Amino acid sequence: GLIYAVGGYDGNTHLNSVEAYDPERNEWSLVAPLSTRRSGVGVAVLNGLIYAVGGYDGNTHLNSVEAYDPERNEWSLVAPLSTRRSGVGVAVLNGLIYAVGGYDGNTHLNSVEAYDPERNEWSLVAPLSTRRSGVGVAVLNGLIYAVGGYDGNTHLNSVEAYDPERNEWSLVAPLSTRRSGVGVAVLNGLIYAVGGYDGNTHLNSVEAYDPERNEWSLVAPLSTRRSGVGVAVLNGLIYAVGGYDGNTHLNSVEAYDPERNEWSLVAPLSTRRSGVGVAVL
Repeated sequence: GLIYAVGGYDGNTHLNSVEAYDPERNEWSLVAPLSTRRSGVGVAVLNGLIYAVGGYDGNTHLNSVEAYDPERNEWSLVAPLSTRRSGVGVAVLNGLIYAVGGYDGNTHLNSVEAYDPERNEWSLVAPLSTRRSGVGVAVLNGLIYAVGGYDGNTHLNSVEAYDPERNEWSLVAPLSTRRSGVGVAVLNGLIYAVGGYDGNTHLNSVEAYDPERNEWSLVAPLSTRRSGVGVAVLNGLIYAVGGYDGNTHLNSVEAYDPERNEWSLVAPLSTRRSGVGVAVL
């Protein structure tokens, strides 16, 4: 019942701090810091732990992974990725965490690795058809979707879906707008692609994917343009946390109510954060 904002970049420093949002109090509070500063970090939740995967510490692209236990309020290192990855998308499906794409400092990645907590190890799985850093990843009805990103030359509107039973990625409907640094979350059978950057403009637009129709449709726009935004879903609302509007790194947070199809501002973060990972536990 808390949203965690993990790491990021405030415009001057890559962050190891972590803040947690309680919707009942509408406030953010600091919790235990990461061992390593991480922007462009992927974050996901599995079996009561939050995993902070990869990122960039200001000097090095990271292969390390840390796990947060809320009962102990501490982060511990777990198995490292095979490949350093910042701008990596992370999602959880059927007891595995998937690290999708990213950038290793030299190359934009099409590779994908899966973490099994029982074995505490990462294994490579099927690669994406297109290299993607700054990719948004979400899970819906047994498929993992890799949304947008940047392949080193082009900001992407394409979207691919992974079926673990087939261990393969297949293209699905493209976004209306190219988006890297896009936040993605799932609510009530739709995938939302929030903000991002199209190569020329930081975006306030938001699009929603219906798998039954295999199409994206525009929904209400954010009040503030946000790339490098973290997105998570809690109790029927989607939260867009931080990001960068082209001029300023943001501490603001907005919440989307699908019944009203509108975004409203909620409590701000204590620290401006773009390239922030967000998860709910």
